[PDB]
Amino acid sequence: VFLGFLGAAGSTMGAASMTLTVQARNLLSGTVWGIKQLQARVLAVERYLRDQQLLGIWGCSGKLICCTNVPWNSSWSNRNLSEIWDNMTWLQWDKEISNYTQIIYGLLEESQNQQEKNEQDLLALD
Amino acid sequence: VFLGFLGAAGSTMGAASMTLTVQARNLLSGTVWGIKQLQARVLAVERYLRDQQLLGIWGCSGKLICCTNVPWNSSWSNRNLSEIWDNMTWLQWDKEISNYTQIIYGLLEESQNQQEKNEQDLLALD
Amino acid sequence: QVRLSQSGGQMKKPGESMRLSCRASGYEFLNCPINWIRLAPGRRPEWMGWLKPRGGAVNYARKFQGRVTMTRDVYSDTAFLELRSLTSDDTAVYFCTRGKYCTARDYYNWDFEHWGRGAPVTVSVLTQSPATLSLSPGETAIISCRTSQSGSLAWYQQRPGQAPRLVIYSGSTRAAGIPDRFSGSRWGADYNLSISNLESGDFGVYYCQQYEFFGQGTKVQVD
Amino acid sequence: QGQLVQSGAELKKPGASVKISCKTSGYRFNFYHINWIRQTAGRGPEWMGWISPYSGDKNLAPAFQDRVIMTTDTEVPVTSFTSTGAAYMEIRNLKFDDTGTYFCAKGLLRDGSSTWLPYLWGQGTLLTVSSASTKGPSVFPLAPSSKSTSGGTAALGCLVKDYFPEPVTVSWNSGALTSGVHTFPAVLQSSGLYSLSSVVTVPSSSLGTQTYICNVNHKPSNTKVDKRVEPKSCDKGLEVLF
Amino acid sequence: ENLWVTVYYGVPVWKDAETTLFCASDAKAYETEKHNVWATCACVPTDPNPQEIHLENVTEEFNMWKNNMVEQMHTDIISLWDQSLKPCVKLTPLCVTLQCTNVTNNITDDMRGELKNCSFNMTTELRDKKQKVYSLFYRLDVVQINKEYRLINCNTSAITQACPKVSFEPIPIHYCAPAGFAILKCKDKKFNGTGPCPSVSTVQCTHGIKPVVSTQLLLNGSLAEEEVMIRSENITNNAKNILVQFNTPVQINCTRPNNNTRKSIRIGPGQAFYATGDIIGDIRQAHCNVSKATWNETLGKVVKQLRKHFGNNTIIRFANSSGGDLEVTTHSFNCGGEFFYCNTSGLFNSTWISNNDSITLPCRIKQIINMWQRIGQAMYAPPIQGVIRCVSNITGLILTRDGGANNTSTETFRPGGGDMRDNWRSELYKYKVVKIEPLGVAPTRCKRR
Amino acid sequence: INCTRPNNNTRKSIRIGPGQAFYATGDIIGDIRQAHCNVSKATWNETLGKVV
Ligand SMILES: *[C@@H]1O[C@H](CO)[C@@H](O[C@@H]2O[C@H](CO)[C@@H](O[C@@H]3O[C@H](CO[C@H]4O[C@H](CO[C@H]5O[C@H](CO)[C@@H](O)[C@H](O)[C@@H]5O)[C@@H](O)[C@H](O[C@H]5O[C@H](CO)[C@@H](O)[C@H](O)[C@@H]5O)[C@@H]4O)[C@@H](O)[C@H](O[C@H]4O[C@H](CO)[C@@H](O)[C@H](O)[C@@H]4O)[C@@H]3O)[C@H](O)[C@H]2NC(C)=O)[C@H](O)[C@H]1NC(C)=O
Ligand SMILES: *[C@@H]1O[C@H](CO)[C@@H](O[C@@H]2O[C@H](CO)[C@@H](O[C@@H]3O[C@H](CO[C@H]4O[C@H](CO)[C@@H](O)[C@H](O)[C@@H]4O)[C@@H](O)[C@H](O[C@H]4O[C@H](CO)[C@@H](O)[C@H](O)[C@@H]4O)[C@@H]3O)[C@H](O)[C@H]2NC(C)=O)[C@H](O)[C@H]1NC(C)=O
Ligand SMILES: *[C@@H]1O[C@H](CO)[C@@H](O[C@@H]2O[C@H](CO)[C@@H](O[C@@H]3O[C@H](CO[C@H]4O[C@H](CO)[C@@H](O)[C@H](O)[C@@H]4O)[C@@H](O)[C@H](O[C@H]4O[C@H](CO)[C@@H](O)[C@H](O)[C@@H]4O)[C@@H]3O)[C@H](O)[C@H]2NC(C)=O)[C@H](O)[C@H]1NC(C)=O
Ligand SMILES: *[C@@H]1O[C@H](CO)[C@@H](O[C@@H]2O[C@H](CO)[C@@H](O[C@@H]3O[C@H](CO[C@H]4O[C@H](CO)[C@@H](O)[C@H](O)[C@@H]4O)[C@@H](O)[C@H](O[C@H]4O[C@H](CO)[C@@H](O)[C@H](O)[C@@H]4O)[C@@H]3O)[C@H](O)[C@H]2NC(C)=O)[C@H](O)[C@H]1NC(C)=O
Ligand SMILES: *[C@@H]1O[C@H](CO)[C@@H](O[C@@H]2O[C@H](CO)[C@@H](O[C@@H]3O[C@H](CO[C@H]4O[C@H](CO)[C@@H](O)[C@H](O)[C@@H]4O)[C@@H](O)[C@H](O[C@H]4O[C@H](CO)[C@@H](O)[C@H](O)[C@@H]4O)[C@@H]3O)[C@H](O)[C@H]2NC(C)=O)[C@H](O)[C@H]1NC(C)=O
Ligand SMILES: *[C@@H]1O[C@H](CO)[C@@H](O[C@@H]2O[C@H](CO)[C@@H](O[C@@H]3O[C@H](CO[C@H]4O[C@H](CO)[C@@H](O)[C@H](O)[C@@H]4O)[C@@H](O)[C@H](O)[C@@H]3O)[C@H](O)[C@H]2NC(C)=O)[C@H](O)[C@H]1NC(C)=O
Ligand SMILES: *[C@@H]1O[C@H](CO)[C@@H](O[C@@H]2O[C@H](CO)[C@@H](O[C@@H]3O[C@H](CO)[C@@H](O)[C@H](O)[C@@H]3O)[C@H](O)[C@H]2NC(C)=O)[C@H](O)[C@H]1NC(C)=O
Ligand SMILES: *[C@@H]1O[C@H](CO)[C@@H](O[C@@H]2O[C@H](CO)[C@@H](O)[C@H](O)[C@H]2NC(C)=O)[C@H](O)[C@H]1NC(C)=O
Ligand SMILES: *[C@@H]1O[C@H](CO)[C@@H](O[C@@H]2O[C@H](CO)[C@@H](O)[C@H](O)[C@H]2NC(C)=O)[C@H](O)[C@H]1NC(C)=O
Ligand SMILES: *[C@@H]1O[C@H](CO)[C@@H](O)[C@H](O)[C@H]1NC(C)=O
Ligand SMILES: *[C@@H]1O[C@H](CO)[C@@H](O)[C@H](O)[C@H]1NC(C)=O
Ligand SMILES: *[C@@H]1O[C@H](CO)[C@@H](O)[C@H](O)[C@H]1NC(C)=O
Ligand SMILES: *[C@@H]1O[C@H](CO)[C@@H](O)[C@H](O)[C@H]1NC(C)=O
Ligand SMILES: *[C@@H]1O[C@H](CO)[C@@H](O)[C@H](O)[C@H]1NC(C)=O
Ligand SMILES: *[C@@H]1O[C@H](CO)[C@@H](O)[C@H](O)[C@H]1NC(C)=O
Ligand SMILES: *[C@@H]1O[C@H](CO)[C@@H](O)[C@H](O)[C@H]1NC(C)=O
Ligand SMILES: *[C@@H]1O[C@H](CO)[C@@H](O)[C@H](O)[C@H]1NC(C)=O
Ligand SMILES: *[C@@H]1O[C@H](CO)[C@@H](O)[C@H](O)[C@H]1NC(C)=O
Ligand SMILES: *[C@@H]1O[C@H](CO)[C@@H](O)[C@H](O)[C@H]1NC(C)=O
Ligand SMILES: *[C@@H]1O[C@H](CO)[C@@H](O)[C@H](O)[C@H]1NC(C)=O
Ligand SMILES: *[C@@H]1O[C@H](CO)[C@@H](O)[C@H](O)[C@H]1NC(C)=O
Repeated sequence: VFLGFLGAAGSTMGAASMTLTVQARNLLSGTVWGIKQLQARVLAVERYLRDQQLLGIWGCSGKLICCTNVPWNSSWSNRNLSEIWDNMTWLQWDKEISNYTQIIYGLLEESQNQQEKNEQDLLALD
Repeated sequence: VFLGFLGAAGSTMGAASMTLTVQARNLLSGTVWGIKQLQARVLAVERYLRDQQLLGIWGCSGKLICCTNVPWNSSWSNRNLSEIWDNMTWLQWDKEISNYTQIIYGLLEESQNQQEKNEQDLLALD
Repeated sequence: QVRLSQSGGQMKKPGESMRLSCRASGYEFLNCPINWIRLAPGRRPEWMGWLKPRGGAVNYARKFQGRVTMTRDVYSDTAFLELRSLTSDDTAVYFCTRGKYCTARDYYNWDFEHWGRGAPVTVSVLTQSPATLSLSPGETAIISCRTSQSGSLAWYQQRPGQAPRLVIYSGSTRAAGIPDRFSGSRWGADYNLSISNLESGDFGVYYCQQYEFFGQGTKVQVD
Repeated sequence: QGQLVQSGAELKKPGASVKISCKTSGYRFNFYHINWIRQTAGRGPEWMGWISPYSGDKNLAPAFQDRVIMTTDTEVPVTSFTSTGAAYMEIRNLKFDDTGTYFCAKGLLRDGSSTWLPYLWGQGTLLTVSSASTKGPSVFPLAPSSKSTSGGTAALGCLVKDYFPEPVTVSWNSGALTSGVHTFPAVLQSSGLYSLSSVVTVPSSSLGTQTYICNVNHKPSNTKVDKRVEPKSCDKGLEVLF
Repeated sequence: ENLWVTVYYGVPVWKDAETTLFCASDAKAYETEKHNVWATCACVPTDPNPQEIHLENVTEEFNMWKNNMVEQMHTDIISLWDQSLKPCVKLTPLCVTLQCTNVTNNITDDMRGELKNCSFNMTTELRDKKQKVYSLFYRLDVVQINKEYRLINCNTSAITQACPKVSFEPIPIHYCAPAGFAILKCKDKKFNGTGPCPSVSTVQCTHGIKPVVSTQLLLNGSLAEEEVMIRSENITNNAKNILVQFNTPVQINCTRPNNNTRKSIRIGPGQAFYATGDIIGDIRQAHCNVSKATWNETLGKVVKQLRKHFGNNTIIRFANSSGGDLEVTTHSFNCGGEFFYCNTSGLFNSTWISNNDSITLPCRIKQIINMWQRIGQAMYAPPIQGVIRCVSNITGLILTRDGGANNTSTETFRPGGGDMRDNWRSELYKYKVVKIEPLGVAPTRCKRR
Repeated sequence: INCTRPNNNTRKSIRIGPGQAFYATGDIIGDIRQAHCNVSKATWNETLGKVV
């Protein structure tokens, strides 16, 4: 089944995790009044490289999905495994986690690939 | 400790190697007089993709740090391991190596991933 | 600053016609409509009409259709009104008003935050209670207004001999310069304005308003 | 994390039908199933069936396969993630063993192996199937009595005598006086009529400062009684305080 | 048992925002050429096979009165008008004294002239000898001064003549969003235009919306579904306009029975003014026809929808405009290059209680206009040769309600307008712009060693 | 420093149409005075003595 772009918006997060390769595909898409689209598609590629930079400096690089060594803080809406992927949409989840997105981002770019890669540099010399 | 953007500029290279994820984060940052900033953030993203292209064609791709199979030529300011990371700043080091940066770049983009990946092409078929 | 400068009052005879002007300043005249409202002593305020300076669009109350003519001069930012076939019923103080919310994007006409000085012209629902309220300084006055339609309700204060001042809008939101002593509440169709710690300035007559409709008024006097 | 309110208790004669509603609010009505579970005093807890508001698919128990109809209204959006809806059920061919409490329950999850599992429940609607006709209650005022002489407390109330069938709701001053109100369950007399009592413990100093009006409501007979409990007591142990 | 964060890229997560929209206007419209008509010059061709993805289970809230696409389209059309009038001939030395007289005709005294036969001086190609030429202007274009007249816009702003190469023909323009954004579309048959929408779909480019600039009567718009629609930001507020959308279009015919001549007088070197020559035929005035039966059924279908908001058993009376400028009191529009201002007193003259020909309307014509309440730029519409005939669709109205009622159960509605943004709100009510945020974190039993 | 223009002036809006308008200076209401600037003697002394 292929619901299309933004297809599984009202479905659970577990169900919407199957449509990751659909919203990612149509995210980049390949005299005045003609500069209207130029400045827009320039901000479009700046927004794309912005997200790609965040996805790269973290422990992912490989897009779509990646795991991390970060303990899930109970204060970030303490929910259960079966209460998130089978009872909540991505919009409803982002509405709750909007307070802690920047904190987690800081715990992802700094605490991980800056201490993990240096650890590998210490593990790869021997 | 987080000295901030350009924090460890006067610190040793070994100490400044801990602040790699700080200068990399703030490197991209997300009628006339309005095109003044447009042409600037366009050169900003061209400078970013330029460095990312050099970082990609080499044996790195994964940013921050990466190792290479290139012997350190003594003519490139023959210093010791403890005389570089514990007695020299990055500005002072780049001032000396400015003559050989382009040579090393040539020995990194050509000699490595062009002969190494083809070697893997011969090693991955069996 | 937004300032509405009105021409003075006048004495007319029955059968004649009258003309009033109101020059707006301090804002973009085209952004939002100017209104004309008549207030007769001891009578429910009557909204006469509005004009959008952009295009000169107008809207007249039923009572006045065929008698009133509203125009404007965009260059001098001046709004003009004419009223024909004057009868004794027309004796009143005529005001030009402008709403509080008035930007380029949109507006809200009926929160009358800006009022002209008024023009006294002599020619010769919303249930508000109580009619009068005699209280001492320090007490609390509770004025009530019953609606049947609901929607952003406002409370205005008129001091003896001064133009009414916007006190509350949206039933519970204070205007600029209104202290905490003034507070609004709502229960179903009922609206209550509560004024705590009465003082000399608070005394006057208060009106509830829902769009163009006004209450009969409540006179709060010092005893 | 919502709220389910059902209709009032009704009295139905055997052979007729009855439609019990269940209005929901505080969540998306279409994202969870609506189970209907009953409970009688002879067969214990019994699951009747469920219905999914999105499609309209239903799954009834074989025992209620040929006499229960489940219907659901459309969702009325309130916010982007919460809403208000209403589900109904119509049980026909009523018998004597159908007397009990009927509950409506919200589903547990949206996907998985326990999507329809009853999680959030209602308050329940008592259904009585009897031939005996509806009889109105007889409210009698209960005279205040002395509870503590040194404490200065008393207790007054109302007496709902001879009513059928259950239940009867009693409030005080249109729901203004709620503290200290103790409503006791009714008694099953030999005739088959019920009778309960309500009593509120109040200080003795309150006489001309509070009006005591007990509001007895009996919807099956469509009758409401507002009794003015006289504050003047007759207990000799309380008259000393007055 | 302990959950672990996992980054997901490409999740259906969007938020309401405002961005820079670009255009789209098919591929056959670009073949219309004629030295870039209206706007389509460097516009992106519309995708031959557009895709509209119906977002199942999705209920999204729209707000036609707080939508930014309307303001963007308005400023876009304004900038379009300026860029279209920048390289045209400026009529700076045209405010000379006009010795005008009546047009050659034969009475009565109630014909009030309307057309004036003005004689005046003009600068030729050389900067020496002048030029005694005559033209024919409308009364709305001239004004006497103390018979000697002058152009009505002398002591207001400058004036530029519209170039005869370009056209003011409204062509469908698709507004599209750049990468990372999307346009939500409400696809319910009864969306009265505010609040949650049950059936929401996503699109990249909207349908062809023709920028028809008109007042009072919405021309060439989108028909409503089933029952006619009534939209208002605040119904109890009589100061907010009431946009009415029709289901069945009302056939209107407007004609200019004055097939005219274009005199090409030369204000050299280079520039050339197009005056109005003599009229071939009879002296007739422009007019508009509205089918009596169609207007009756449309009005009777609208009044039945008006009673659903102002009480079931009420009287709805229709009256025409109360007064003001000509652009508000009359049906202002463009047809064939000419700017008509028609009398809409025969359409809004009725009184509906709780329970075979054409209606002709007198239309005036103005050449010097100042639309969008703009001061600084006055455009002279060049005369158009031949009888102009146009058939359009009345697909909606812009009404205003009379206030200070209190007493009485009747409500009176009058034609309004002025703000041209309302003309765009009648087509952008079912669209809204959202930004995609594909970065979403979520806990699951995943880690490394 | 305090600078004043003791010549509160009138703006005549003469019209060089069509469109343009020149703002000339009308009559002066009051006394014919010239603009001037004050500098506190003590402050100027301490500042100069601190600079030298
Ligand atoms: C497009 O069409 C759609 C239809 O699809 C449409 O949406 C409905 O619009 C109609 C109007 O025609 C609505 O019906 C009205 O609702 C008005 C608003 O109700 C809100 O406000 C109530 C008051 O809140 C204040 O007061 C309480 C108590 O003091 C206070 O606590 C709060 O803080 C708040 O300050 C509020 O109580 C009401 O809440 C009840 O209702 C919702 C359902 O609407 C319900 O789900 C809740 O559980 C709660 O029970 C709601 O939040 C409203 O004022 C009005 O009632 C007044 O007027 C009628 C007479 O007309 C009187 O009978 C009455 O006494 C009131 O004075 C009426 O009920 C409806 O709300 C809309 N639906 C939705 C989902 O929003 C659009 O309007 C159409 N648009 C256009 C342009 O035509
Ligand atoms: C809109 O939101 C609604 C919810 O309100 C969604 O509808 C539910 O969708 C889920 C899927 O996530 C449903 O659950 C599955 O029901 C299937 C029913 O199967 C029959 O019907 C299909 C379709 O006609 C047939 O092709 C199949 O042949 C069957 O005849 C079951 O097969 C499922 O159980 C099986 O799969 C699950 C795992 O998926 C296992 O756990 C089970 O053990 C079993 O192997 C499952 O029960 C549900 O039926 C839908 N609701 C309704 C009312 O039907 C929509 O998905 C949502 N919209 C979008 C676009 O997602
Ligand atoms: C709008 O108003 C303008 C004036 O402001 C008009 O333009 C004028 O129209 C009149 C017609 O009524 C013109 O008068 C005609 O001029 C002709 C030009 O001929 C020239 O050459 C001959 C030699 O061959 C000279 O003798 C003559 O003086 C000219 O220099 C004449 O030939 C015409 O004469 C003919 O008609 C008359 C009519 O009575 C007969 O009596 C004659 O015998 C002969 O047949 C006539 O005199 C005038 O020239 C126009 N002026 C300009 C500047 O164009 C419009 O007519 C008016 N429009 C409307 C609709 O009212
Ligand atoms: C609206 O007003 C305009 C005003 O310009 C009128 O346009 C003129 O109309 C007349 C009449 O139709 C045209 O005169 C016609 O001229 C034809 C020859 O023209 C060519 O040749 C000459 C040289 O001889 C060139 O100068 C010219 O440029 C052309 O190349 C004749 O052949 C015509 O006669 C034929 O047609 C008529 C019907 O039209 C028949 O009755 C005849 O028997 C014959 O078959 C005719 O005389 C004139 O050319 C038009 N001018 C312009 C600029 O277009 C419109 O007619 C008028 N319309 C209405 C509905 O009122
Ligand atoms: C600097 O120079 C400017 C030159 O313009 C002076 O501005 C003028 O000052 C005079 C004096 O204050 C003003 O005259 C005042 O007119 C008021 C009425 O004006 C309104 O009503 C008329 C119609 O009657 C309208 O045409 C007009 O537009 C206004 O809407 C009177 O009420 C004033 O009298 C009151 O104030 C004076 C003190 O100012 C008292 O002595 C009186 O007793 C009375 O209380 C007054 O006559 C004039 O309007 C000003 N013109 C402009 C354009 O502003 C400055 O005053 C001057 N300043 C200094 C410091 O020199
Ligand atoms: C320059 O072009 C302008 C167009 O933009 C012209 O402005 C308009 O001119 C008309 C007259 O042709 C005015 O309409 C009249 O207004 C008067 C107002 O009377 C009152 O004011 C005068 C002057 O102060 C005073 O003498 C009287 O006693 C009154 O106190 C009405 O009485 C008339 O009936 C008529 O409506 C417009 O108001 C005016 N402005 C606008 C925005 O339309 C202007 O006239 C042109 N210049 C010249 C020199 O004619
Ligand atoms: C050319 O001009 C003449 C002269 O004005 C026009 O004649 C006029 O025609 C009108 C219309 O019929 C006459 O008005 C009449 O007034 C009387 C008054 O009692 C009324 O009873 C009639 O019903 C009519 O309304 C007017 O008297 C008449 N003038 C003259 C001098 O005869 C004529 O119509 C114009 N056109 C043509 C082609 O002649
Ligand atoms: C506008 O003009 C058209 C064209 O003349 C009219 O349509 C005609 O209507 C009559 C009567 O129904 C028919 O006999 C013709 O066959 C129609 N012709 C065409 C081309 O459609 C239309 O009725 C007019 N409408 C108004 C309001 O005047
Ligand atoms: C500039 O003007 C201000 C205002 O008149 C002067 O400040 C005043 O100074 C006197 C003397 O110290 C005080 O009594 C006033 O209270 C001050 N007023 C204010 C508003 O500050 C200031 O001295 C002047 N300076 C010069 C150089 O002329
Ligand atoms: C977890 O949340 C708590 C409370 O919000 C906070 O004290 C703690 O710092 C959070 N953990 C991290 C790693 O930020
Ligand atoms: C489940 O939720 C509860 C309540 O917030 C919490 O105590 C528990 O840690 C959660 N468990 C999991 C596995 O998320
Ligand atoms: C967001 O943070 C604010 C500030 O502490 C708080 O009021 C709010 O409850 C938080 N929301 C969520 C969803 O955590
Ligand atoms: C290293 O540098 C020395 C001296 O400059 C030179 O002889 C040698 O060829 C260089 N080798 C490499 C690999 O750069
Ligand atoms: C120090 O540098 C010299 C000269 O190149 C070399 O002989 C020696 O091996 C280096 N020692 C270390 C510890 O790097
Ligand atoms: C750079 O190269 C030039 C040219 O050979 C030389 O003069 C200079 O010493 C070199 N500098 C360094 C730091 O190697
Ligand atoms: C007018 O519209 C505003 C904006 O949605 C709303 O808050 C208000 O309740 C509306 N008024 C009425 C009377 O519906
Ligand atoms: C036309 O001629 C008549 C008669 O001299 C005159 O009164 C009128 O002003 C002229 N102009 C118009 C437009 O009627
Ligand atoms: C221009 O107008 C004047 C008006 O004084 C007139 O004398 C003259 O003949 C006209 N024509 C030319 C070419 O000057
Ligand atoms: C409206 O019609 C009336 C006659 O009923 C007329 O006096 C007025 O000029 C007309 N107004 C407009 C704007 O056409
Ligand atoms: C429009 O028509 C009406 C009715 O015939 C008339 O009273 C009014 O004066 C006309 N308006 C104009 C501007 O001609
Ligand atoms: C306008 O209405 C006519 C009459 O039915 C129709 O033929 C034509 O297609 C319509 N134009 C549109 C919808 O653009």
